[PDB]
Amino acid sequence: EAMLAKTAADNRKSAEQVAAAQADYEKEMAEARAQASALRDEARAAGRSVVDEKRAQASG
Amino acid sequence: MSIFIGQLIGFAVIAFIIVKWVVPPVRTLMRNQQEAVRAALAESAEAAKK
Repeated sequence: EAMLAKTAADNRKSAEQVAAAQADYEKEMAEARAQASALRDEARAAGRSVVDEKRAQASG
Repeated sequence: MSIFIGQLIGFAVIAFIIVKWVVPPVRTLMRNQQEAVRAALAESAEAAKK
């Protein structure tokens, strides 16, 4: 009986764990891509600040 | 001694009836139980492997 119950719970555990692993992989992919996008946006924002202070200096 | 012969023929008939009609079904039931438990063990092994 214990072996049968094991087999059942083990199959259930594997079935949910494959999906959990896929979900975790997708989550980390999304997090890394979000970090990359944030890096790009921050670089663009810093460049915009640079050109804005350049405009201020040139105007003065 | 005649009654001994009578019972011996009767027991031969009983054994024939058994081996003809009762042994096959009970043997099949035993085989089915054995195969069920064997399949359960194989499934457990496959579950561990999975």
